[PDB]
Amino acid sequence: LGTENLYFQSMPLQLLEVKARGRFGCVWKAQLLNEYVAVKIFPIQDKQSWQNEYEVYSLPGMKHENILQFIGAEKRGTSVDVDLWLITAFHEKGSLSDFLKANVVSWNELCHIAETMARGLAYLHEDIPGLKDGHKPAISHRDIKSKNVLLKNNLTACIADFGLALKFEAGKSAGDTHGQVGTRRYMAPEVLEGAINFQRDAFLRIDMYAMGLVLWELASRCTAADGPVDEYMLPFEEEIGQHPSLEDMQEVVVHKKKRPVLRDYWQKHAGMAMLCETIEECWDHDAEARLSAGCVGERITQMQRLT
Ligand SMILES: N#CCC1C=CC(=Nc2nc(Nc3cc(C4CC4)[nH]n3)c3ccccc3n2)C=C1
Repeated sequence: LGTENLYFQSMPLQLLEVKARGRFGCVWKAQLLNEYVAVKIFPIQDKQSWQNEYEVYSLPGMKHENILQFIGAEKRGTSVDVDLWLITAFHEKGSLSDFLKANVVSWNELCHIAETMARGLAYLHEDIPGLKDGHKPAISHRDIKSKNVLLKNNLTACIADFGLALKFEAGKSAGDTHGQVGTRRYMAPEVLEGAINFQRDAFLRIDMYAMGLVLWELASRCTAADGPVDEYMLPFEEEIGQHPSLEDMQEVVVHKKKRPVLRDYWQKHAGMAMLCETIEECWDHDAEARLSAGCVGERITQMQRLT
């Protein structure tokens, strides 16, 4: 019906349909040449996030099976009417959040999602000298959550949305976060308490806490439970609902030291029991006690091996 195209790097593109996301941005499913892609469009007010994600994707070694594939970024329009675009791969199965809303997962489905997710995050967090494009720094994501995990057609996970991500150079202290913070629900207690001047290992432990919560989401919709699988709920939603204040979260996580419920009947299955243990270690109130992404990946391999 439409013979008119937009153009990106001289290639024709058509917009198909939109989905909302953070900072009043949006993401379109689009067709670039003969493939579907995702075109993220940021208002000029969220230029910082656009620039940050572009910079992150421009770091050495940022191409990985478990990292949402970057296609390109540009400023579009006039001096006065500016749009910011960042294009990535499109995944028809969407985010793990939307997936879990509509589907339960078998034990083997759960392990594959967990393992590929942990791999992506372990790789993000890893400092790697010696790449052809340079030295990859450790990178903290800073907004880990099921909505920022996308699923490929075989349920392979990839980590998405680097608008808040922060690199660390062995040379210096942690750089400018520009006052931007993550999704309240998934914030570690020390973030909720307003502890400041975090350094590398602290940012990584913040991601691992949020990752614990995502692993809980998987567990909560897994058929390996020896019992019913309830309808999907977000972490802490049972306790503080779908739209909590910072004060709601502080009360529930810092003050009451509470976490999403790990049911005993989830632990008959030997794998699940081990999953539950891993979750508990990831979301420990003590950041220093939390498991690294690499260690979590190993744990997931073990659960599988035993089953
Ligand atoms: N960045 C980031 C997080 C995000 C933002 C919006 C989002 N919505 C969404 N995303 C997708 N898929 C998708 C989104 C992206 C890209 C991360 C914007 N790549 N693929 C679908 C696919 C099919 C039905 C519904 C979908 N909804 C899914 C994840």
